[PDB]
Amino acid sequence: NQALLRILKETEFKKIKVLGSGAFGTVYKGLWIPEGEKVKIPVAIKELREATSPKANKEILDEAYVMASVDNPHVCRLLGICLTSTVQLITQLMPFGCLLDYVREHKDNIGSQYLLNWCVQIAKGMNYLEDRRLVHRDLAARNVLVKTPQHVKITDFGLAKLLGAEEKVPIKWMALESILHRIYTHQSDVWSYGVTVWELMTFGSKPYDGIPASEISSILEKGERLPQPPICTIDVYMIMVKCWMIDADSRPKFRELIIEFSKMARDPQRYLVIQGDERMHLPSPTDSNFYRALMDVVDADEYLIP
Ligand SMILES: O=C(Nc1nccs1)[C@@H](c1ncn2c1CCC2)N1Cc2c(cc(C#Cc3ccc(CN4CCC(CO)CC4)cc3)cc2C(F)(F)F)C1=O
Repeated sequence: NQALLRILKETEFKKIKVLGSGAFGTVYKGLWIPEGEKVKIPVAIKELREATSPKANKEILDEAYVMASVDNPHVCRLLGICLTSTVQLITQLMPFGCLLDYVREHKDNIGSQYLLNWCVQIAKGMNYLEDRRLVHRDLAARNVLVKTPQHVKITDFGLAKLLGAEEKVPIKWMALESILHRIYTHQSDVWSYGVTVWELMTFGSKPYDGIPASEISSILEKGERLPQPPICTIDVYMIMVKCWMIDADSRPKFRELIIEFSKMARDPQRYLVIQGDERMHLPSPTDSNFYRALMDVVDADEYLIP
């Protein structure tokens, strides 16, 4: 089968364990065993919470092909779909988990080089989506996955539109115009990018923690923003603050964020002030708890050598 979006039979994959139980579905660790091909590919399987009509299923398939068409090292591709009473979505298993949990878990061994490199990687992935004319609408550190500690990828950019974001909800990541008027653009994704950077620089703080979602548009209109993370120089904070300008056309563009964070990544200790920075190290595959705790098969990347 050479289809870009594989249509899977239930016999071709198995849910082995639960990973995560999220707003719109449950994600499982499993194996994809493509019929006749005698090979087992570690995958994540998301099973949607609600049963869908044959009408829901048509809109899902059309969007699914877009999600299987992306080809960028910083973007998670949809490998396949299975349409039964439930919809199941299959992707490569990202065996270090999401970046939000990763920065909370490793908050004492993450140095300036890693944080700035992730900022670059996320900006490159978002710029690739902008080139595909795709608005994410739900960018957050929970939706960035860790392939290796050195390399992260954007996911879950195919949800918000189909779930009705643009018609009559991650308020604390949303641009003011998204809250007020359901306007979603690459420039509203820049706002979410700024909040995602804030989550990384705070080692996974909750934005506006304990502030009611219903009060966020008012505090944004009064000019209040997320506070400067303790490790950040004013050079890095000013990038975040520029992502949260009310004028969406004045916010940085992803291609400008790639250039500026790439510059900072060349001299990372100038731009982030982390005690113990120089001596910091993160578990490899072999050493990682999280890694062995998924895995211990052919990796999706090997199998798909086009
Ligand atoms: O698959 C996904 N995540 C995974 N993680 C692990 C394994 S798979 C993520 C995702 N997005 C981008 N990517 C990924 C993975 C790789 C890259 N996706 C793609 C994805 C998801 C959801 C839906 C959905 C839905 C849905 C639609 C209509 C109703 C009914 N409602 C219509 C609207 C009406 C209100 O107007 C009310 C009723 C219900 C649901 C579709 C897709 C897509 F695009 F593939 F078709 C989803 O989450």
